[PDB]
Amino acid sequence: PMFIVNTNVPRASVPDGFLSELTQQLAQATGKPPQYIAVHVVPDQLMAFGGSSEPCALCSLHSIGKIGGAQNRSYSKLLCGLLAERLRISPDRVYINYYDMNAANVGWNNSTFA
Amino acid sequence: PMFIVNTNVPRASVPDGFLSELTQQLAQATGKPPQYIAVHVVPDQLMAFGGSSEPCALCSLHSIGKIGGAQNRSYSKLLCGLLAERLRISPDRVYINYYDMNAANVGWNNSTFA
Amino acid sequence: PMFIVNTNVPRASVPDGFLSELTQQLAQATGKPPQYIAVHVVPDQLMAFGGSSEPCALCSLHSIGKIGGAQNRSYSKLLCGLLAERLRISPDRVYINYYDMNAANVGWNNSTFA
Ligand SMILES: *C(=S)NCCc1ccccc1
Ligand SMILES: *C(=S)NCCc1ccccc1
Ligand SMILES: *C(=S)NCCc1ccccc1
Ligand SMILES: [Cl-]
Ligand SMILES: [Cl-]
Ligand SMILES: [Cl-]
Ligand SMILES: [Cl-]
Ligand SMILES: [Cl-]
Ligand SMILES: [Cl-]
Ligand SMILES: [Cl-]
Ligand SMILES: [Cl-]
Ligand SMILES: [Cl-]
Ligand code: NA
Ligand code: NA
Ligand code: NA
Repeated sequence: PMFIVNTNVPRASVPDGFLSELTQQLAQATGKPPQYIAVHVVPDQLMAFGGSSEPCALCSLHSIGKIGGAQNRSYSKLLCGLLAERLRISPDRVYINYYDMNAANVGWNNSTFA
Repeated sequence: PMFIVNTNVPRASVPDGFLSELTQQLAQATGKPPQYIAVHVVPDQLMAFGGSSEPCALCSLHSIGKIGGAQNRSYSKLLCGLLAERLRISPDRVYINYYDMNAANVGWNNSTFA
Repeated sequence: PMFIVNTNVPRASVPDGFLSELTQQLAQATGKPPQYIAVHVVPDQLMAFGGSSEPCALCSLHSIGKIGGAQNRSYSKLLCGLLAERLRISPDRVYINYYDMNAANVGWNNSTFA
């Protein structure tokens, strides 16, 4: 999978090893090889949640399979947990959009996964 | 819903109260509680529309329901109107991708909306 | 269509005219007037691919139609080729999410394409 997090939290508050932790945790959560996992963190964003600019985050998780009711609940617990612990963002100020991608709609290495 | 606007307009040109206005207007437009609305503005982007670097914007609106033919036309009029008035972006240089998300695919507060 | 590229490569490494090149190349690849094509490049991002922060990119291509198995493979060869040549990013460190949008879900000029 690939995970993206956009947040108003400042870059200086993103701890060393954050991308690495996300990569490993997502590998364990989806059972996928970490070598194909991509993570992207975007701090210092101009955003609001409920009209308030206290710390918040807007994220997305794309995956070819491994997306579903129970799985997404598990991913949300894991990811909100990491955002609260590492970036001090309250879980109720985090949204995560989940996308189950068809292999044919994911390009990589001059081709697709189809 | 959550609304994201990516634009080449510089940060200094984003007026005070913009995020607040988007939050209130989207709440009114969708009938959703403002406490749930998330807004994200990304200025100073390197982008082109029709090959031209004049002011433009690429946006997205995700919502669990309240997405449809007539509704999307109304949101586009509302949002393009705000971008034109506040950021001075011509409506024909704005694209807005609409997504009707399944509740199970939207994470929040350690779980999902399902 | 609209093409977005998020990458960790330096802004200084993005060639002048890259946005125009992407615009013209995509116009040819889709047989669409360049006037409709939007391109967005985001450099200097904090990201990792396979746990490594060597050059990589996360992209998306949204189009109303013209999305499919064979077409996406073609777009991937074209886009990875440009990223490798212009941004020096290895094709195997690039992901491109393809989206076939319904006209009703694409806002533009105060309305939608429906
Ligand atoms: C996790 S193994 N990501 C690798 C495949 C993928 C899935 C969705 C989007 C991009 C790449
Ligand atoms: C508007 S009420 N947003 C709150 C629920 C939501 C819907 C789609 C994506 C993220 C969050
Ligand atoms: C290519 S012709 N872009 C113009 C229509 C479009 C399609 C998808 C998303 C935004 C705009
Ligand atoms: Cl599941
Ligand atoms: Cl469950
Ligand atoms: Cl898909
Ligand atoms: Cl409708
Ligand atoms: Cl209508
Ligand atoms: Cl969905
Ligand atoms: Cl329920
Ligand atoms: Cl095809
Ligand atoms: Cl769609
Ligand atoms: Na899907
Ligand atoms: Na949908
Ligand atoms: Na689609």
